[PDB]
Amino acid sequence: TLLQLLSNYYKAKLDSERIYNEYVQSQYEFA
Amino acid sequence: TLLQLLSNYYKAKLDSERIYNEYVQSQYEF
Amino acid sequence: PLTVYKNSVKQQIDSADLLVANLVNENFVLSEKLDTKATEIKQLQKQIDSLNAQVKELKTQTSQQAENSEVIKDLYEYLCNVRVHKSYEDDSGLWFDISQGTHIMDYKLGFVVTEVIYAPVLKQRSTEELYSLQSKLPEYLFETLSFPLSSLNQFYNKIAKSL
Amino acid sequence: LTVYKNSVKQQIDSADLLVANLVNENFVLSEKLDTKATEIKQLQKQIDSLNAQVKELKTQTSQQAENSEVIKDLYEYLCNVRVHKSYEDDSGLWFDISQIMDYKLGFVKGQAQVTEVIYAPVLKQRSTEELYSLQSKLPEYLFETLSFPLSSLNQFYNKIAKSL
Amino acid sequence: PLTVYKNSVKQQIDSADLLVANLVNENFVLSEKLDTKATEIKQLQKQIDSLNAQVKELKTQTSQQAENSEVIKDLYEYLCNVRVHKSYEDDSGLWFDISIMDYKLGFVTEVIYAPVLKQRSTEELYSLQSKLPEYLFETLSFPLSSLNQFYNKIAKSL
Amino acid sequence: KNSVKQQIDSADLLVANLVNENFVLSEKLDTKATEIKQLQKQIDSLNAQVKELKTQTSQQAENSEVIKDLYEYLCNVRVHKSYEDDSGLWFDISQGTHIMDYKLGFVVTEVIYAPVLKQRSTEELYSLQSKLPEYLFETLSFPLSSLNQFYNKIAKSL
Repeated sequence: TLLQLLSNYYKAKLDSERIYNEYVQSQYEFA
Repeated sequence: TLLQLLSNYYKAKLDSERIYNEYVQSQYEF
Repeated sequence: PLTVYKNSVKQQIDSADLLVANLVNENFVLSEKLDTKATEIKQLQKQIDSLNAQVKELKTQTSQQAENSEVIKDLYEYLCNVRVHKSYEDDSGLWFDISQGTHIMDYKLGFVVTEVIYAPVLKQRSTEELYSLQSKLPEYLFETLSFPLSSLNQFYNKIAKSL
Repeated sequence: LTVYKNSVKQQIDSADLLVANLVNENFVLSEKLDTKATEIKQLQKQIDSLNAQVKELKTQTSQQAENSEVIKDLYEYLCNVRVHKSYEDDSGLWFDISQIMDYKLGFVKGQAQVTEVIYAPVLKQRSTEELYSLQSKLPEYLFETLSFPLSSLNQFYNKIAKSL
Repeated sequence: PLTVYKNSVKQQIDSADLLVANLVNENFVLSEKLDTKATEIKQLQKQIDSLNAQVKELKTQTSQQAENSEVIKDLYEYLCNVRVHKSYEDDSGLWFDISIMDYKLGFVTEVIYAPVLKQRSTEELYSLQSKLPEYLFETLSFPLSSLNQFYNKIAKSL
Repeated sequence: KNSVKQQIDSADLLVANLVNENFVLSEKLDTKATEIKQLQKQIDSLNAQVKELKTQTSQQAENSEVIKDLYEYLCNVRVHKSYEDDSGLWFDISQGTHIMDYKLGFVVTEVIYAPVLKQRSTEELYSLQSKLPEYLFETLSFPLSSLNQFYNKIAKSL
């Protein structure tokens, strides 16, 4: 499923966002 | 088509993510 | 936290590897499919060119045949003083209008063993002619009649002689 | 998290170029495939159109020909005369005739702008017994080649019919 | 500024909905492409079963006819003291070996009889010359009508 | 903010459901396009086999006709049918030269000869009584060994 493979890319993008959110909150805490 | 549609949909979801990340950037700048 | 990061780099590395693979595959197969389509289009053009020649030659021969049809008619008129206008087939029997004489008596003939039918056609005439005609023509040529085919040519002659 | 973010940024840049370009290569094929389908269908419509044309011309010609024969058959029954063929050797066209005495007629064009018909009689296939049957019914002169203005033609025809 | 952002998220959300709508059409089209196959599958199944019966029935009728043929042959041979070994068709004419005096008969209507003694014990070959005439021991030719007549002559002498 | 979030949310939701449906439909459909092929291959096999199964049964049956047709030209005797009424099988027969119909039954072994004249022109029935011993017409019974002998007797008289 090309769409399925494509879905994987979307999932990866989503994870990156989650990581950014993590560092974001941590950065805020540090501030 | 399908491909194009999917891309546009994901790209849009990305723009929102970028905006969100920025909202925080402004805060950091504050 | 370093937990989630590791999971990302790993999803980005597996996702960026699955695409290039599947994508490459689709591209290969896609390319393969395209050449055949091009070949098909090329094959398709030829047929058209053949149909064009054929059509043109069919159009000239039909016209040429018609020319002979008109040419044949013009002869008969100069040589037999008789022209056949048309032909219908109303169920039972075919019919032909006719104009015979020297620059003239219109009529029709029907065919239904065989047998024939002669009917005068004066739908339109200048009375002056209609009397010019009655003086040249035996009274029976103004009424419907019926004879066997064998007698036809004989008929024909009778009318020519009187005109 | 400073260095890690930077590392992530470079990787994202590399992948986007690799997958985007591949995608562009792919979309190009998608747009193109549709175009290919579009031209082929149009080509197909033309072929079907051209086929009808050929079929319809074949019926109208086979239909009109039927009339050619019917009429020929009429004239034979009504005028005791049939026109076999037609040639155009340079100057003049010719028709074979069967009215039984076979002969040919030729047409003169140009000059005083009036048509002249030349009569020659052809007994390509004959049996002497007939050839004398015929000489008894027919003035001697008809057999020899002759030449008259078109006006006189019908007159000719009649003379031959009367004798036969 | 927050003005333009809002406009983006909204344009990104619009096209996405359109994409979903486009996606639905594909599914609505699939379910048909698949049900129309589940009928062609059925026709094939019906046809296959039909073709199977045909093969099975032909196998029984052939195995049944063969048996009958064999039986008939046996019966004849027995109550006929005459057996037909084989059959060849070399170009023109077919031939059958027959069987005691072995011989062959050819058919081209008309017939042909030839003695077959490829192998024999002279003692028999003279036993046989005493019971039968010299002419049989030579090739001959008669119309079919005469055949049964022939047969009888050979039986009577043996 | 809550709207834009419920909107895009629902969008992604439908997407995933739609994508999943596509992954599943496309497999459930490709696995049918293979079963269609197997059925097609089998059919073609059954067609060959059937066609090749019609000639062997027919030629064989036809071949028997050839054998039947031979026997008729050579023995002046034709076997019409065969039944098996419980105990014993039976065969109609017609023997003679351009004729006496009868039946033979088989029940150690033993035989039964009955003469069938269900239908006849009396003129023949007397033509026959002059050629034939009176006894053959009445039902009889002999051991198999005697059969061929029987056969001969009737041929000689006809």
